[PDB]
Amino acid sequence: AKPIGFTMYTTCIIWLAFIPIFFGTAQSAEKMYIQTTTLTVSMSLSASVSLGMLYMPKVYIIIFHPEQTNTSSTKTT
Amino acid sequence: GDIQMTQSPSSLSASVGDRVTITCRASQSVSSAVAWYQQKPGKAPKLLIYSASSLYSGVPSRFSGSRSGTDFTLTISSLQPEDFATYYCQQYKYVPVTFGCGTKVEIVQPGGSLRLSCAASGFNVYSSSIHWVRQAPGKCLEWVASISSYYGYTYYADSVKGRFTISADTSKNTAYLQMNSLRAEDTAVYYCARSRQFWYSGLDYWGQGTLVTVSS
Amino acid sequence: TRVFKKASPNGKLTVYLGKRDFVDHIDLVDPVDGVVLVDPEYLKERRVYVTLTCAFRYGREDLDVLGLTFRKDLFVANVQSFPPLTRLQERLIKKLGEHAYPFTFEIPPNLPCSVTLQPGPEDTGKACGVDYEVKAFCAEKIHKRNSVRLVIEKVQYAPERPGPQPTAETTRQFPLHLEASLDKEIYYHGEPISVNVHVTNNTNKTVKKIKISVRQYADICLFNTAQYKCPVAMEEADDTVAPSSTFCKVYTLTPFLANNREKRGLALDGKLKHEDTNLASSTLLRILGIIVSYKVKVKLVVSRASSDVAVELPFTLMHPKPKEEPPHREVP
Repeated sequence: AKPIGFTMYTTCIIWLAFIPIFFGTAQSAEKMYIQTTTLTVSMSLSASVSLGMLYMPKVYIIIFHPEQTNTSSTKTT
Repeated sequence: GDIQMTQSPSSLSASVGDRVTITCRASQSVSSAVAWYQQKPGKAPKLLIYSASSLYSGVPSRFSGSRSGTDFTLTISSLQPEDFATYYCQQYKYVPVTFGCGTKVEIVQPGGSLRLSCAASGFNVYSSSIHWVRQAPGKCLEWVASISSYYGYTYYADSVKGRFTISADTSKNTAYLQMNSLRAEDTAVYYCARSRQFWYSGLDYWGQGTLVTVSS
Repeated sequence: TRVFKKASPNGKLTVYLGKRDFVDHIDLVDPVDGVVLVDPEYLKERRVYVTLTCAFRYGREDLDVLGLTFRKDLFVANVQSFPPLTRLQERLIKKLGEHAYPFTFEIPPNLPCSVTLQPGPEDTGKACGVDYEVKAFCAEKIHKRNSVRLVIEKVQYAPERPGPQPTAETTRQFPLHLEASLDKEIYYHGEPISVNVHVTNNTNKTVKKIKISVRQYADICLFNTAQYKCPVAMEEADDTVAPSSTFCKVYTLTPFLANNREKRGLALDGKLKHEDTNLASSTLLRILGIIVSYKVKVKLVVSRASSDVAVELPFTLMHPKPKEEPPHREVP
């Protein structure tokens, strides 16, 4: 559950940074360079965060550390 | 079926100061689940010995119990004038308790319906089991019904099936017998009793039996 | 005295024990002591081995549909008996004779007690939980003919002296104040539980419902899985507290097995074969298995949308120490 939580927090931050920038930097700082760079970097970062924070511990645990008839009664005076 | 618990001595001369012995014989093996009771004339029975060797609390250290096979023995080393009553033998290993015949130590149409109520104080229906028994004039004790609410199960005797249904009010801590059809053998004295839960050490506490005169 | 006995399916091997429940104090667990009897010398050189085992077994519906079950053996001990003696062992040897040979086991402390989880209707096999066993076999592989199995149960009983009164309170600002207490901390099985609740409501919004519940938590330590939460017994009341007003009440609630039979996974005291057993008794932390604990939750559903204010009180539920051994059956 902790990997899922960390993934969601990181992706929430990523989207929060992404959308404002993708709208603002369309004609102010640059038009073709910055917008495309921002969009591609955001998508790639979200995917890399997913794999790094959810699947890397599983890879650590798979490859390395693979280590993981009836009863009776008598009277004994 | 009903394990016949035969009590050999019908009566005993039992002169004061003497050692007296009463014997009880079972048709089958009931292990060591055998209890002894004492009934003064016109009163409720009182538990004396449970597990065939253990003396109940408050019992003077004169009564002793023993078991060799299916034979069970109650021995009073010193007899006193206070100790003159009827002695009963019971087994509590199987569903019918099957009391035994007494040993005496002496020197409304069927359509009619009636209900009895037990006033129980300081008891819980979930930590106790409630029992109903009856005694006819000149006969051994007869078991009518039983209820246990922690597991939620009730038992009735063969003769009282359909015409007898016992219940318990947990809020008022009361027990009911609720006779519906009264046949010939319903003229008796009806005793209300309580037993422990998760452990049976005999019908420890007894209620004042009520006298019923029915069946014409 | 009376001792328990068992015989081999072929009949040539016999085992005698004195008890079936072994109390576990802060001190050493009561030692297991018994006798093994090979009446004939059909064993030319093969000897009789005595093993004490502890087993933990778990399985859940989702893991069943996937196909995953968890089995583990916490404690295994073996002894070559046939090759100091307590009074009971000496009396057993004297009564039996030369063939009688004694065996003894010492259960170390900090081990799980016997616990069983309530099976449903579908499963008709071995129950899940923690259980102990004593197995005697004629081996110099284990054969069903030679070996005999006797199920023992390590148990604990209520401490002689109770602890402090469980009381707890909370405050919440939007303020509203809640507090509650219990009569004692140790309750016996079948005895009603009496809780005192007291609330002070000064906010304009009122409270509309009060719920009191008994919850059981079974922590399955090994093969990590989430704990088992269960509302054993509930009492719901429609009560209103006016603003700037207080409200005090006393409630009584009793757990039992009659209404909880349909629940699967409920923790219960160890069973020998199939007998009815009450709810499980709280484990004294003072391990490596099902740890059972009980709590009581009181909840006020405040106002409309809206929320609740809750307080949890822990109490211990056990059996008093008995003078006689439990029958481990149904007494009538």
